[PDB]
Amino acid sequence: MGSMGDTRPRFLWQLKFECHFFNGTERVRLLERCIYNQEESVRFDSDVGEYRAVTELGRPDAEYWNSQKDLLEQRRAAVDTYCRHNYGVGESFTVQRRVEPKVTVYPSKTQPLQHHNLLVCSVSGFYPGSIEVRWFRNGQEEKAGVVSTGLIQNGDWTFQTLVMLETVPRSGEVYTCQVEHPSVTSPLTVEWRA
Amino acid sequence: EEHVIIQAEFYLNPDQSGEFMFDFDGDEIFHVDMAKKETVWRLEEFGRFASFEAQGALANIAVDKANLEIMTKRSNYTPITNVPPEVTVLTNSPVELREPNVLICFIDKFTPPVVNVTWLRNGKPVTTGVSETVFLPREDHLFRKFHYLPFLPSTEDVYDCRVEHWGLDEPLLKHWEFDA
Amino acid sequence: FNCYFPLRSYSFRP
Repeated sequence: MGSMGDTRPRFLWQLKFECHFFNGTERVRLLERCIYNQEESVRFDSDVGEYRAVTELGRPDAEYWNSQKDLLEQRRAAVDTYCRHNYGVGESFTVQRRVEPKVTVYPSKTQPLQHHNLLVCSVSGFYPGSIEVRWFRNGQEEKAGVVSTGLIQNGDWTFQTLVMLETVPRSGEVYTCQVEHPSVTSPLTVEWRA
Repeated sequence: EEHVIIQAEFYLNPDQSGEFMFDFDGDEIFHVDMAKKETVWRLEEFGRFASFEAQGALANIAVDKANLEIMTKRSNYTPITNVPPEVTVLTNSPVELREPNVLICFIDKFTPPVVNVTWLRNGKPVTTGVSETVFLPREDHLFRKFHYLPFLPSTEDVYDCRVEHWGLDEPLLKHWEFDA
Repeated sequence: FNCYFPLRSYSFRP
């Protein structure tokens, strides 16, 4: 058993400095988290202003660092010197990043029912993640028979999602996959004619 | 919230493996390559817009190693509990025959940050043009990772992403083939 | 330069 060799015990330490931003940079919270294996042990929360043990294993560290007044002063000012600074560094290509989805409609290769057409709307390559993907039959929004995969992160600063609709095609109908997204001022639409 | 920037670091023993990366809303801005001692931007344009002094990351990593060893002794060498990954294979766009595409191996919810990923084409390892991300942090302090294989879709080829991890008794084998 | 700043990590009590 075991899918990999070298099964010696492992020991992991993680440090996470989280800058949380509300309403641009009007409200900023710094959360410094120290994690041993899978358990946070001590943290500095800028809303608190000093280190606090999260587990007992972290109590000695909170006590020692809280005795170091230069460190505390630097960490308390980090919401400005660190969080707001780094926010301004990348604001134009992160906060303001907008990438338009590509929208494709096709029948599923799975067609389980005669006189039905299972349609797939693929929405790929977009940023940020907030999106609406909606099916229409003529001018009528379809709410029944819709399944979505939800957001999928691709790892390259784009997302994709898949939304399917079971249809009973009738002559004269047009089915539209319509996408609302911050990258476009008018919705993207792609049509499948019955 | 609207947005979060995370400076995420780790050190792992006995591997002597470190990582330093910046994260914006769950995507990687950059990491520092520990071997080349250089900043690696996740998207090429990022390196035209911004800079980061790699030596700052290396200095923190040395402290992380020291703190790891203190915590290892303080816990009486309590080791990490392996958590095996969840794996999904998908394409970055709808597949058309003979139109270049990319296979994505999506590896999620695992720790420690050590994994082995092999792309197989028709059961044979393939490496041409493959690429991968470093370990991305999760709020539950597990990790996520992406591996990529550019490919030319065809009706004859099949693919598998094979993922191995200390938490897996057997390798995970996730299949993809043309949806004919 | 347009520079990301890191926060420095500090050791436990020496």
